[PDB]
Amino acid sequence: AIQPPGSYPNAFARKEWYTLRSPSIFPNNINGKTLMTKSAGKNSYMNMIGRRYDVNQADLTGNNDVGHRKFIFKIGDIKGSECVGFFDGMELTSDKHKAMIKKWHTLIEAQKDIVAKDGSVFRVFVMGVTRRHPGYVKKTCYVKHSDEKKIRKIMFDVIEEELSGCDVQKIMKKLANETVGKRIEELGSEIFPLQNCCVRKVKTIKSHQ
Amino acid sequence: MRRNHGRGKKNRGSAGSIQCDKCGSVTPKDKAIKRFRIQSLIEQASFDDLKQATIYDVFEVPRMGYKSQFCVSCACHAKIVRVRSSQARKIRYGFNPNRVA
Amino acid sequence: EFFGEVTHVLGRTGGSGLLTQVKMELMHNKRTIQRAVKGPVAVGDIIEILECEREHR
Amino acid sequence: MHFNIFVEGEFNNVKGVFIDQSYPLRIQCTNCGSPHEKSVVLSEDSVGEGDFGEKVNLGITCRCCRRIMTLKILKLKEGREVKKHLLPTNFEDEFKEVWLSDMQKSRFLVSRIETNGAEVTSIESCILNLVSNQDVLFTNVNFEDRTVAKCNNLNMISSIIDFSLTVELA
Amino acid sequence: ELAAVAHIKATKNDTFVHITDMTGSETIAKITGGMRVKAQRDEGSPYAAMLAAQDVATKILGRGVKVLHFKLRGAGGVKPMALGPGAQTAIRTLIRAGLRVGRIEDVTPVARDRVRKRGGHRGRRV
RNA sequence: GGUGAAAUGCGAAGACCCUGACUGGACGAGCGGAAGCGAAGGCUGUGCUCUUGGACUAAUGUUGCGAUGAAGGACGAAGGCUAGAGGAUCGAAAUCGAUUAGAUACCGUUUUAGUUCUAGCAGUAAACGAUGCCGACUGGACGGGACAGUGUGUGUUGUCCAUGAGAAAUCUUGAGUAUGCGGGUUCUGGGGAUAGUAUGCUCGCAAGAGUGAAACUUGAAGAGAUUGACGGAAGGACACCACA
Ligand SMILES: [Zn+2]
Repeated sequence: AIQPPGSYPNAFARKEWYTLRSPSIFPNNINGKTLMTKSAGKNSYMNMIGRRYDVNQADLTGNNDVGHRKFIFKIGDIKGSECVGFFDGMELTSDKHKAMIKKWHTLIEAQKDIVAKDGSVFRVFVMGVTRRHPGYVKKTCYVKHSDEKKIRKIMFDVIEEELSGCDVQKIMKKLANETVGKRIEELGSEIFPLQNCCVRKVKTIKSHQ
Repeated sequence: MRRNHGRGKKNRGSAGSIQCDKCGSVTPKDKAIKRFRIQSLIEQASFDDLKQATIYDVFEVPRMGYKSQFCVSCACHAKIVRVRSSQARKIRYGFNPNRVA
Repeated sequence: EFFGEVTHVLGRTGGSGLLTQVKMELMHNKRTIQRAVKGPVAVGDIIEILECEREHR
Repeated sequence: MHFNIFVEGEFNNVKGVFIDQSYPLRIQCTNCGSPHEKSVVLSEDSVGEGDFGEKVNLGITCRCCRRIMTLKILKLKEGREVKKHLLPTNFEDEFKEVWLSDMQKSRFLVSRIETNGAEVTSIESCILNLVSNQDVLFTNVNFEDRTVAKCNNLNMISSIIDFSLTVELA
Repeated sequence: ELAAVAHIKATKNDTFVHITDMTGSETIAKITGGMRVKAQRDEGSPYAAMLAAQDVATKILGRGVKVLHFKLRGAGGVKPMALGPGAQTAIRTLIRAGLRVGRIEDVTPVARDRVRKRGGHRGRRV
């Protein structure tokens, strides 16, 4: 109590609890509760539409070697006493992201848009680092500038022949198996050996759902 | 005093500047003192109580890396870097990126 | 309560040389463990505990 | 952090009060919680020095927190708090001099302290002075342990019931 | 059980202990060490972060919360970005009151091309 | 919130903190280095386009068309000035609050010109490797960057050791090649201070830049290194006239 006693001038019990449910692709569909302040009688609950939450991929699908990835959902409907989410994004956790950048190596990055089947638009960011072969004795491992411009062209083609006009139910299937990070690492390693190729992040620019 | 003249710059005119992390003064990037560290996200005198609190059967505590950047006055005062004798001034220490683990 | 017998004297590291680091060896189930004590300890001594879950280093 | 000293109770035929600016108290260290195990005396003629060399009244080194702690007395500047008065005397202009605070909220303001690093939590005693409603001054009024001061101006009774001293943050 | 999130901001001054929903849009408790002391110098010390994480413990522990996912931060931006002293002592005080622990993360704000900050060409000469 | 610690100042018309949407200027982190490019000043997001350089590789063309360079010309950090546009952050000047013997200062609060873009003027820097340009000749060791070959070569470049040089500190494609003194061709200095000041002239909207004295004064001013004394300097040992 920093201030003197007077110088400058139960509602929790009358609240509600709902349940957040994610898309049925992942086994673990139920992910927690969410409150709601009952503003008025017959309160329009369009104040609860637009909220946004994330869950770790090691919790949607019980498994431990994929706990470095997240999915981000956005509320879009209420059914009784239960909320529903829609796919909204994806990212890596900041501690795992930092561990891929290395002193004395090159970092290549690209980005691109795609269009789903219903018309929703997404931006996709991709990543990669150079690799040392098994008899390396120099201090640096750097690619020439004209050869990063060739690997970047390849990254634009892999992004758009897999993630293109196609339903959103399977765009969440190949973002969970690392399908895009594995094509980049063989088509691209014929110009220079690479490592740590992955999708870095996904944004929603304009959704329909 | 030094054959560097105090900074690692060769065969270029200008080299870009930064603002010090403690006082905020403007310095060349090749002259600043730079340090890298990896710290655990949770303190080490707290690991036992965290093994009974966890709900998952397998947990890894995270680690983050931090690069710092100071000026000559702020690194000398903070004892990040000390006065050396005439001959010991010439010793450089590195990292060796080809170490096995 | 529990017990343990000191078997190595690592060093004296206190604010003013007050505490002394040590390496105990619990006896109800053998487990080396680090620990900081306060009195004049020697080797072979057996100290008490009332909870064995910290290592201090 | 500034503190204020007050006198409370119901006043009967009183006009003003004033301490002599020297009294014991009890402190305790911020950042620690540990309290000082003695009662220190905070006079106004004492001298000291802080960390930057400023001139304070008292200086203590907090044992746990391991720093210096300072206290010093302010004077209740004379334009808004003390409101100079006079009193009677012999036939030529003696007119004894006194300063007396104002009874704002059923209590009188008597002192003001400025503190760094420490914190006052109580005050033990003082030297009280009473001023009658008209002109007579009682000095060193021996207050009871039962908290009722009382003195007589040869006929009448000026007295204070429910007497106590407090310390409020300002 | 029932899980909530704990946003914990800890800098050189004044740790925060703020507990919210899973969406993050509904507050269940919010007590900052700094409304536990009377000296401005000690709003951000480890003793005031323990007085603050004990009130938040008893309150939400009766409001039904059982599990906590953490999100830590410094000050980021053009300010110094590293956790302060009263960070680690608010986490250890909630783990003992009885709560369990989920995921842990660091969410400090990162300037990727900043603005100019205080001091000038010579810095703050104290 | 910020401080060694606080004060002015902001907060119940709901601050700070957590969340859904937007707007605007500026900037281009990490990767980022004794790595690259440009005449120098300088230049780090991605994709297009118009322009540019040096090296390398070769039985291509030409045939001495070259080196240096008072006078002349173009470019040139930051601040400043003239017009329009713009306005996030920071911030001279002004202003209060502290500190102080006093602070028109260091530290802080309120608040500006400026900081950005387009079109120009101006012409200065510890514009520094404090290190003219071109040509001949000269030991080792460990590297980098480009091209070409195949176990090496040419152009560039970083570190470390001799010989040699130097007043020394130090220098290694030069600060080496003998007072054993001459390869071609320029500029600048001639004890200190007066003083880059007066005056004339040329240029500029101005602020100023370029060129540039004397009377009078005076025995040293200066470079590099040696041993001491001192530091509101850093370490390593110690001591119940130090702590625990
Ligand atoms: Zn600094």
